[PDB]
Amino acid sequence: EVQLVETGGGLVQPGGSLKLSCRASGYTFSSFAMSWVRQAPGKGLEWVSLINDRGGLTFYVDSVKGRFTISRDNSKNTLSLQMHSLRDGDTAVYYCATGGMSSALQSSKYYFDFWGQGALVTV
Amino acid sequence: EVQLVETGGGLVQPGGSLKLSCRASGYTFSSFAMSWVRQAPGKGLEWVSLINDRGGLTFYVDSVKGRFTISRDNSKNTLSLQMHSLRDGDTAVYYCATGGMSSALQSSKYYFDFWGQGALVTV
Amino acid sequence: EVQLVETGGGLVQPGGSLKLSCRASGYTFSSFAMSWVRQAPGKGLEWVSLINDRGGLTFYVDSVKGRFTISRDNSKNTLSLQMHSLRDGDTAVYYCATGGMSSALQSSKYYFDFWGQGALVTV
Amino acid sequence: ALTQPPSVSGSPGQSVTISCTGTSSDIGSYNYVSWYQQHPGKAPKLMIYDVTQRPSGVSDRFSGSKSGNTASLTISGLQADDEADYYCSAYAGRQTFYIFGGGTRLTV
Amino acid sequence: ALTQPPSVSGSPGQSVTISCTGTSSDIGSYNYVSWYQQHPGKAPKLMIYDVTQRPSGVSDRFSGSKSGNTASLTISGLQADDEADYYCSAYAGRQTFYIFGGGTRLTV
Amino acid sequence: ALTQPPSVSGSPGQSVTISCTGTSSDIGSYNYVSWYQQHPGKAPKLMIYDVTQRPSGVSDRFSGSKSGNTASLTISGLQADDEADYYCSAYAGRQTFYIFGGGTRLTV
Amino acid sequence: VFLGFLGAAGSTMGAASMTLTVQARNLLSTVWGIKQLQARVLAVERYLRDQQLLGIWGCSGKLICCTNVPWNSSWSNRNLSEIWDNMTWLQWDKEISNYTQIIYGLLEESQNQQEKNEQDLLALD
Amino acid sequence: VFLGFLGAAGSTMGAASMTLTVQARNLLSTVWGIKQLQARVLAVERYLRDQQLLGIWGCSGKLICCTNVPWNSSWSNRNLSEIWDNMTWLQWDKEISNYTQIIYGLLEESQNQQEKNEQDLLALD
Amino acid sequence: VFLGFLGAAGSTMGAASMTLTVQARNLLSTVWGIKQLQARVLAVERYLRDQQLLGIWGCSGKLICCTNVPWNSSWSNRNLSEIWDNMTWLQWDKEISNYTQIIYGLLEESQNQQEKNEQDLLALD
Ligand SMILES: *[C@@H]1O[C@H](CO)[C@@H](O)[C@H](O)[C@H]1NC(C)=O
Ligand SMILES: *[C@@H]1O[C@H](CO)[C@@H](O)[C@H](O)[C@H]1NC(C)=O
Ligand SMILES: *[C@@H]1O[C@H](CO)[C@@H](O)[C@H](O)[C@H]1NC(C)=O
Ligand SMILES: *[C@@H]1O[C@H](CO)[C@@H](O)[C@H](O)[C@H]1NC(C)=O
Ligand SMILES: *[C@@H]1O[C@H](CO)[C@@H](O)[C@H](O)[C@H]1NC(C)=O
Ligand SMILES: *[C@@H]1O[C@H](CO)[C@@H](O)[C@H](O)[C@H]1NC(C)=O
Ligand SMILES: *[C@@H]1O[C@H](CO)[C@@H](O)[C@H](O)[C@H]1NC(C)=O
Ligand SMILES: *[C@@H]1O[C@H](CO)[C@@H](O)[C@H](O)[C@H]1NC(C)=O
Ligand SMILES: *[C@@H]1O[C@H](CO)[C@@H](O)[C@H](O)[C@H]1NC(C)=O
Ligand SMILES: *[C@@H]1O[C@H](CO)[C@@H](O)[C@H](O)[C@H]1NC(C)=O
Ligand SMILES: *[C@@H]1O[C@H](CO)[C@@H](O)[C@H](O)[C@H]1NC(C)=O
Ligand SMILES: *[C@@H]1O[C@H](CO)[C@@H](O)[C@H](O)[C@H]1NC(C)=O
Repeated sequence: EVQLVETGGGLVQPGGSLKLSCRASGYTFSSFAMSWVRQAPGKGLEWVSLINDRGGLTFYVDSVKGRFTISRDNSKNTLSLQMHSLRDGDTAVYYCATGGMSSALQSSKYYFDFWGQGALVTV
Repeated sequence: EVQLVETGGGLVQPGGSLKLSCRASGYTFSSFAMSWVRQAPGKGLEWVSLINDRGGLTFYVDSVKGRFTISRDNSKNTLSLQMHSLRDGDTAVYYCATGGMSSALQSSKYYFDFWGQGALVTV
Repeated sequence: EVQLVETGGGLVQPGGSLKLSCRASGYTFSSFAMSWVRQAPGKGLEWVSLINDRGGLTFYVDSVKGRFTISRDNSKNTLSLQMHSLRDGDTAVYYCATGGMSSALQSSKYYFDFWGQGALVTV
Repeated sequence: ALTQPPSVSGSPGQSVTISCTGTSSDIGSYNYVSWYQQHPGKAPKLMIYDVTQRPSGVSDRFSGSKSGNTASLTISGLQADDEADYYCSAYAGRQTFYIFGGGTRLTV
Repeated sequence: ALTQPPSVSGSPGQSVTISCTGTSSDIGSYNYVSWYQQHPGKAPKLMIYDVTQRPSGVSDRFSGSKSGNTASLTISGLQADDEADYYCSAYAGRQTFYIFGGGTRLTV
Repeated sequence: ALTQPPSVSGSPGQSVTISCTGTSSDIGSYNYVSWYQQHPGKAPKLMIYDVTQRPSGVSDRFSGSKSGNTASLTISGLQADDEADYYCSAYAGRQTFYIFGGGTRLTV
Repeated sequence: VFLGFLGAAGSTMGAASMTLTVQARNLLSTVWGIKQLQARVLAVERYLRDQQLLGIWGCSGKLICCTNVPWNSSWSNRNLSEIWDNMTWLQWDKEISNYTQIIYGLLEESQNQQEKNEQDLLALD
Repeated sequence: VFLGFLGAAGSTMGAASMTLTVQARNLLSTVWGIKQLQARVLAVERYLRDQQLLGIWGCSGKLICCTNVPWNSSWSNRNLSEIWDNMTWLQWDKEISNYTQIIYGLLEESQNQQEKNEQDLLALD
Repeated sequence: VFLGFLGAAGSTMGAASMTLTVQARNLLSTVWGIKQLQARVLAVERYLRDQQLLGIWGCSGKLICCTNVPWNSSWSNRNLSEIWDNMTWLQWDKEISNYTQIIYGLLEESQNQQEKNEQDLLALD
C-alpha cells in the first residue's frame, strides 16, 4: 500500500536551484526516517541525504553537503529536497525512500525499506 | 584620531625570534578586538592572527599556528606579536588593525576598521 | 627484578588473527601503564599501542587502529595484544614495555621504563 | 564504495552467490549490510536487510551472509524473473552513512 | 583565497564594478564581505564592510553588493585620487577566519 | 618520525654527541624526549628520560639535552661495551603518542 | 504548572516521555504551621535525593540521560516496540521494581566512576 | 559574601553581567524559632525553583547560558549597544516583564526538549 | 547507604578518592518536632551551599572536577606520591586549611568567569 510519488523533477542548467517533492501515503509518515538516493544513468546507486522522523536531524554526503537541503513536513506527508548550485555530476534519477535511521526508542532501520518511482534530473 | 604605531620591525635570519609591538591611541583599546595582517612585497593581503578584546581568545592561520603568538596588554594599550622559527615565506609588511571579532554583547565586527602604518620584516 | 616475558609469537598468513601475551613479574602490574612497541627486522623502533594502568583507555597508531586490540588483566598480571587482518607490514619483533602514560595522581611517565624479551611475528 | 562483481550467470534451478567486498570500517565494523534488486526501468527493492533478514513478502529463495569484511547474497532456485541489477548497501558510521557497491547483472 | 580581476580601468566620471569570486563556504555562507583600498606606500583603508555598508567619512560614490558566491564593488564618479589597489576580505568560518583576494589595479 | 644520524664513531675515552631532529609539534612542544640503547640481539633499555634525567643504575657518563626542536645524547668516556643502536622517543600529543627516530650505530 | 500533570500516565512510554517537564515542574512547591512546614521540607529532600542520584550518575541537569550500562535480558526480554509503543510507565515500573537497585548500582559504580577517572586521566595527557 | 551585593544594580547590563557570582552567592543562607525556620525553608525552595528552571533549560550549572531560541523584535527592537552599554538590568526587567513567560515557554518547550531528543537519537547511530 | 561511610578516612588520598559516592550519599537525609526539623533544614542548606560552590566553579554535577587554576608551591611543595600515595585527606585538609580560601577565590573568579565569557564569545563567531 505504501505509495511514494516524487514530483518537481525536470531539466535545469549549471548553477540551477531545483526543488523535488516526494508525497507519501499508506503508512504513518511521521513515524519513519526518510532518505534521498540517486542513480546516475550509467552508474549504480548513491546515497544522497537522510532526514530523521521528526525532521530535526539531517545528514548529507560530502559532495553535496553545502548545496543540498533535505526537509520534511509531517502534516502534509511531504518530503522535499532543495538543491542549489547544481553541478554536472548531479545528473541522476533521484529516489525518495523510507528508512535509513530510527530514534533511540525504535529498532534499528539501517536500510531503505520502501522506495519511490524516481525523478530524472538533467543538469 | 585613532593612531596605531608599530615598532620592533627590522631584519632577522631563518629561525629568528622577532617581536613586534603595536601601540594604540585615540580610542578605548580594551573595547576592540585586534588582528595582525601581512602583505608580502609582491603579493596581496593575508590575515595572520586575531586576538579578542580581553586577550583570552587567539586565532591563527594554519601556516603560522604553531610559530606565532599574538598577545595584548590593555593597561598599556599595546598589542604584540612574537614569531618564532621564522621562515622565508614570512617576509612581509605586518600591519596591526582594530577589528576581526567582537563579544556576544556587541554588534558584529567581522572586518578591520582601523589600520597601522606597517612594519617591514625580512627573513 | 622486573621480568617481562612474551609468548604467543610465531608465524601466520595474511589475514591472520594472532594473539600475543606478555606476563609480568617483580612489580605491581596494576600500578603501571603498558605499551606494545615493534621493530621490523631491518628498521628501527615503532610504537604500536598503549593501555593505561586500569585497562580502560587504549591508544593505537593509525596504521593499526582498526586491527589491533590491546588489553590487560591485572589479577593475572597479563598484558595481551590481539591483531586481526595482519598485513605484510606487520612483520616485526613485538615488545611489551612498562610505561607510556600515568594517571593524574602520579608523576608523568612519558617513556618506556622496562622492556620485554621480544616476540617475532612473520606475516 | 564497495567492490562487487560486475556480472554473474546461472542456469534455472541452480544457485548463485553474488559477493561483495568492503573495508573493515564498514562491513567489518557493523552488522548492517542490505541487498537490493532493481529491474530495468523500475526502482530498487529491499531483498535483504541486516545481513541475514528478509522483508515480508520476499521469497525464502534469497538469503544473505557475512564473512569478515565480505558479504554475500545466495539466490537459490533461479527463475527468469530474477534478471535484475543487484546492489549492496553498507552502513559506514556517522561521518558517512551508506555506501553502495556497483551493480551485478544477473542473467538466466 | 578569493579570485579577483587583476586590473580594471575607467575614464573619469564613469562607473566601474570590481568583481570578486569565492567558494560557497565563505561568500555564499556569511554576509560579511568587506572591501579595502590601499594606495601605494600606505596601509589599507576599509571602504566597505558587511557587503553594503560604508564606514563614516567614506564618500557615497563607493557601494557594494553580493550575488550568490560573488561580491562586487561599484565605484561611481571615478576621480584621479581613486588610483589604488582594491582588496576583498571574506569571513570563512571558525577553522579559518579571513580570506583575502588579489589586488585590483585601478587606473584613471 | 624523527631524523637521527645513521652512524657515529668515537675513540675510547672520547665523548660523542648523538643528535636528533624533530618537528616543532613534538620535541619543541613537550619536554619529554627519551633515549634508548639496544644491543644487537637484545631489547632496548631506557638510558635517559625527560631529556636530562637518568634511570637508576645508569652510569653518569650518559647525559641528554634539548635545543629548540633538537635533542642530543652526550656519551662521555666511551667504552667497548657502548657499541649499540641508539634510538630517540618523543611524545607528540594525543592524536599520536610516541615517535621514534632511526638507529645510530656507535662503533669504538 | 499543574495543568497536564500525570496526563500521560496512561499513555505509552514513548508518548509519555515527551511530557517529562510537566511532572518535573510539579515536584517542587498552631501545630498546622509546623506540620505543613515539615511537608515542605520533606519535598525538598526528596527532590534533592533524586537530583543527587542524577549527579552521582552522569545525568546532572538532564531529563533524558543516556548511559554506558548494557541492558540485561534478565531484567527484561521485551522488545523496544513492546516497551515504548505498547506499554505504559506504570506497568514498566511494576515489572522493573524488582531489578531497580541492581541497575542503580551498576549506574553508580562501574560506569560513572570509571568514566570520571578516565576523564581525570585523559585530561593530563 | 555580602560585600559587593547588588553593587552593579545601577551599572550597565554588560558591566553588571561580570558580577553574577556576587548575587548568586547571596541567595542561599517561641514562634520566632518557627517563622525564621519557615523563611529559611522558603529561601531553599526559591533557589531550587530557579535551579529547576535552569535544568529544564539546557543551563544547569551555568551563570551565563546560550540557547537556540531566536530573539523576537516584538519582545524588544533595541540594539545591543542600547541594551548592554546604555541600559541597566532593572530597566530591562521592567520592559521584558511583559514577555518573560513567552520566552520561558520557548526556552522550555521547543529548544531543550527537541535538542534532548535529538541527542537521544544521535547517540544510537 | 551508611555502610562504608568514612571507611577510607585513614586511607591514602588516592585510595580514598574512589569512595566519594559513599560520603556524597550520606550528606542528605513538642519542641523536638521543631529542632529536628531545623536540623533537617540545616543539612539541606549545607548541601546546597556546597553544590552552589560547584556550580560557580565549572564543577556542577561532578565528584572529580579538573580546573584551569595552576597549583602554587606556596600552598604545597609536596610531590604527587607524597600526597596521593603516602598521605590521607585529613592531613591534607589540616595543612591546606590555611590556603583554602585563596584557592577558592582563584577557582571562582579568574578561571570560571573568564572561561564562561570566552564560551559566550566563541558561540557567536
Ligand atoms: C488511550 O488509548 C487510546 C487507544 O485505546 C489512545 O487513542 C489514546 O490516545 C490514549 N490516551 C492517552 C491519554 O494517551
Ligand atoms: C544478567 O543478570 C544475571 C542474573 O540475573 C547475571 O548472572 C548475568 O551475568 C547478567 N548479565 C550481564 C550481561 O550483565
Ligand atoms: C517482539 O516482537 C514480536 C513481533 O512478532 C512479538 O510477537 C513478541 O511478543 C515480542 N517479544 C517480546 C519478548 O516482547
Ligand atoms: C520480583 O519479585 C516479586 C516477588 O518477590 C515479583 O512479584 C515480581 O514480579 C518479580 N519480578 C518479575 C520481573 O517478575
Ligand atoms: C554610574 O554612572 C557613571 C556615569 O554617569 C559611571 O561612571 C559610573 O561608573 C556608574 N556607576 C556604577 C556603579 O556603575
Ligand atoms: C514574534 O511575536 C509575534 C507576536 O508578538 C508573533 O506573531 C511572531 O510570530 C513572533 N516572531 C517569531 C519570529 O517568533
Ligand atoms: C540603534 O542605534 C542607533 C545608532 O544611531 C540609535 O540611534 C537607535 O536609537 C538604536 N535603535 C534602537 C531600536 O535601539
Ligand atoms: C506590557 O503590558 C503592560 C500593561 O499591561 C505595560 O505596562 C508594559 O509596558 C507592556 N510592555 C511593553 C514592552 O511596553
Ligand atoms: C592502613 O594501613 C595499612 C598499612 O599500614 C594498609 O595496609 C591498610 O590498607 C590501611 N587501611 C585502610 C582502610 O586503608
Ligand atoms: C603563590 O603565592 C605567593 C604568595 O604566597 C604569590 O606571591 C605568588 O605570586 C603565587 N604564585 C603564583 C604562580 O600564583
Ligand atoms: C619528593 O620525593 C622524594 C623522593 O626521594 C622525597 O624524598 C621527597 O621528600 C619528596 N619531596 C616533597 C617536597 O614532598
Ligand atoms: C597556616 O597558619 C596556621 C597558623 O595561623 C598554621 O597552624 C598552619 O600550619 C599554617 N599553614 C601551613 C601550611 O603551615
